[PDB]
Amino acid sequence: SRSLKAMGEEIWKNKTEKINTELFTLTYGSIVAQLCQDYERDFNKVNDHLYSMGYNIGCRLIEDFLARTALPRCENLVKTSEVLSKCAFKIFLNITPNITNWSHNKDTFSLILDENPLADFVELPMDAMKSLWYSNILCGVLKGSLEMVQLDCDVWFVSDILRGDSQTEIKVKLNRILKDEIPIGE
Amino acid sequence: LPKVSQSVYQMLLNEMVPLAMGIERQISRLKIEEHHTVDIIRSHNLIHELYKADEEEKEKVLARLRNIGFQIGLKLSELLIFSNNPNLKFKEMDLLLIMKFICRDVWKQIFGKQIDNLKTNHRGTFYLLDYDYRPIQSFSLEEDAKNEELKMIEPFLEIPVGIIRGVLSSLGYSSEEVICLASFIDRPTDRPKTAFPKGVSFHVQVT
Amino acid sequence: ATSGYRLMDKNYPNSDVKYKFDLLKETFVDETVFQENFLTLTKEILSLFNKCEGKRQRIVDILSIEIGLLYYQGKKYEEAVSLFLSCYEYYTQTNWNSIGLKILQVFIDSLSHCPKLDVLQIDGESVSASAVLTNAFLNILKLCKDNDSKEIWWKKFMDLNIHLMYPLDGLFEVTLNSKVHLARANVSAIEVNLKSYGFPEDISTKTMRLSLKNMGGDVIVFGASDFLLKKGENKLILECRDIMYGEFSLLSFEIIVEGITFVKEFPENQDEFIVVPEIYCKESTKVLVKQAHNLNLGEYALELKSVQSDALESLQVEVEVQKNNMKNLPVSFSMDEIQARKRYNTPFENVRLEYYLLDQIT
Amino acid sequence: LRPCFVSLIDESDKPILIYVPNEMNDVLKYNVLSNISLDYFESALVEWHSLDSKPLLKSIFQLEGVSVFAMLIKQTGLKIVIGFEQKSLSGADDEFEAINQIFETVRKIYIRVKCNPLLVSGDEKSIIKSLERKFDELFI
Ligand SMILES: *C(=O)CCCCCCCCCCCCCCC
Repeated sequence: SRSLKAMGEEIWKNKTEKINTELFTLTYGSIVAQLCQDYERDFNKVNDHLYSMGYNIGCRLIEDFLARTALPRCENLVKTSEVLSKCAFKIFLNITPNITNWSHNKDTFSLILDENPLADFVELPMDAMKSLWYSNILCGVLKGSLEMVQLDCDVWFVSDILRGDSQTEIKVKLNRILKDEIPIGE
Repeated sequence: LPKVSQSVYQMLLNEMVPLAMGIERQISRLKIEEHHTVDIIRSHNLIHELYKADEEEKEKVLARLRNIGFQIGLKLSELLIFSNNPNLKFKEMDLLLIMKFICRDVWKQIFGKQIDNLKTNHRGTFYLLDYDYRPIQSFSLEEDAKNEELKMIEPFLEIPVGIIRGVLSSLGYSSEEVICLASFIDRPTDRPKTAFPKGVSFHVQVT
Repeated sequence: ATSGYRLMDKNYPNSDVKYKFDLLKETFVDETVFQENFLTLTKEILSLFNKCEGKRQRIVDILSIEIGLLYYQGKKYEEAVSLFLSCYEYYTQTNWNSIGLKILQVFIDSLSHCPKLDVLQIDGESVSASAVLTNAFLNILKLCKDNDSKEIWWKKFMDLNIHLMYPLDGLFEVTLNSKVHLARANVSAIEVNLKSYGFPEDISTKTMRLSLKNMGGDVIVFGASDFLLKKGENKLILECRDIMYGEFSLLSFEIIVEGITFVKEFPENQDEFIVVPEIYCKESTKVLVKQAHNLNLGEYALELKSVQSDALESLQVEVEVQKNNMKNLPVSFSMDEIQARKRYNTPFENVRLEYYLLDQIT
Repeated sequence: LRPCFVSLIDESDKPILIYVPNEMNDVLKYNVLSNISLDYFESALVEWHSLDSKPLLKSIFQLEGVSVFAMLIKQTGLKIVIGFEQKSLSGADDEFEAINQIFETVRKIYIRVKCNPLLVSGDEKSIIKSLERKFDELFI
């Protein structure tokens, strides 16, 4: 019907309610703050628990995304990349991550977050300078949502601007495209 | 100024009671992330667990969630004061101005609708009355299970209690002379009937 | 600008432009009269400000300390020290660190200069000059954060007595590393670490005691005597000779340096209680109490055994019962009277202690 | 315009931070000036803004050849005090607006640091470090 970029811009313009980014930052920061507080700053497992958060929320969010866009099922990483680059992030967080690091045989790629609205202003302590990610909810959402389009994916963080690296990257390697089910009867 | 889709924000805000139980169960389904197996338990199961867990577990989880809401209010209030700049003073001219500021600004910028009329004893406690309470407009169990429905929602009502408690903090009064309690005693008096049947009331007292 | 006579330390931005401030060359013709002219002006300002109720009080204190510093510059320290007694320590709780450093440094120097300075009074009972001087000294130690250049005050005071407490916090901080474990025959040991970031030099302590309080109320002390604290992070073992077993809550930690005692009283009800278990060692004198093995019907008794008895200079072992009904003593070590205690004094290998059941207790 | 010192004080007269953007004993002079300026707020001598609900800058006094201005945050009780050299001021309206802009930037930095969602509850050392590095980034 239309290009993915045009679809994303059109739906974001006049087909969605809106809320201030700063409030979203405060909410997510308070969540991470409480997680940090009551785990005794054991930052190895807060990552996993935020991953569980992301899986849970994105596994519902995929229904809203598909109900809005009504796209067909994705089949290969080439078109999936186009989708979650140029519509899916635009509808929700109003950003357009770039695609780079195309691995061999088009197996994996990486999302470069030019702007992360989850960390608009953040300064981690020295304890978390090389232990915490603070954005595990994003890749958790990605894994949870892509699980529901019938494709299993391994997604994790490579770098983050908060930790001091040059850019924030999320490798979204695919493991196997699981097939549909069938109801036999014996 | 930049914005985010309201749906994802609402879903994140709702997914705190599942946090509030998952975290506590971790202190006191399985899948491999990349090399190590992490355990995840579904969000809808944890709310049912909170309904039927314990009297002392529930109090701990509610206190934790109130602390979360307190952080929301504490961080949010300074930003609203810098942005909108109300005609308040620090400690106390009158509580009516403070509550008017909360109603006119905080609930605008958190939820999509101004909070409705509020009672006033002029001496002690104030009642903040909201009809249909946006973040639970699509919560239900069954056609017949109505008491179970209401008793299953109550932990979700700690987010605004914490928000109000935080907003009162950093504005004079600390969290020792302020007590706030949410309840479902409100009625749908004459408004059009929405999905959820019962309103929300915040009995908030200061001294 | 025209003369250059410095007033304490306050200097202005040195501008090349000069001012011919010559017509009033009557009140500062010499160097001496200038100081008391400034003092007169400042006193007039102080009197006017002090007649403004209590709505303007900070500038009053600033002007008073300015008067004190001028007195210090004039070398008439007897008035200066008395003037500083009012705000002796005031500018240290409110986080005005440079102000406190300046005022308290000049106070200590003034006290150290004059010959006698035997006795002083601040708001009541006449406090000893040395007793307040050491308080001020120990205050500048924690107040002055300059790492290595605080050694000047240390060298000033070592060459320079009342058993005197202080709030240890701000000088030392201690945390519990690991927990209790047997170290020798009958002494339970616990290792701890204390960081000495306050003082610059090593400390020759005299006694170190860590107190653990039971839920009942009684306490046990883990001791360590004559330990030389090094400048930095150091670990040490605290030994307790007389121990009790069960849950225990930390109470306080005490440093006893020669003349002073630094105490750090912990908060209450932390729910971080540590447990003092029994550790069995083959070479450890102990006494075992239990019901007797061989006995007649209706003839109760106890058996006391002394494992690793061997040679012992002396020992006093006492056994006393507790009442249950909270007003019944359901056992007696005598057929006629009602006793609740036995007191052995001499060494033994095995003895038989009598028993007389009172009513029904099992 | 390079300020001489920047002081932040809360409702309880607790100085958060009196950063000086680095001679040695000028910090004492600036701390004395901040202490003198602290009591100047609650005084009938100066009429504060109390008009249209906007923070208002004021020239509070001149001691030791240091033009020092201050702003009061009515809603929070925060107090900002900023000093300047006499020889660096031309007394122009645009300069007044620039000083107001500097005050606004300092307030924004303070809010951003305070609303950081990793401050535990009240750890003052972290606030001092963060504000100090931010002020180093700005005033340079
Ligand atoms: C083919 O249908 C693939 C569809 C693309 C995957 C769906 C991506 C949805 C999640 C995007 C991230 C939203 C923000 C989450 C953080 C709150």
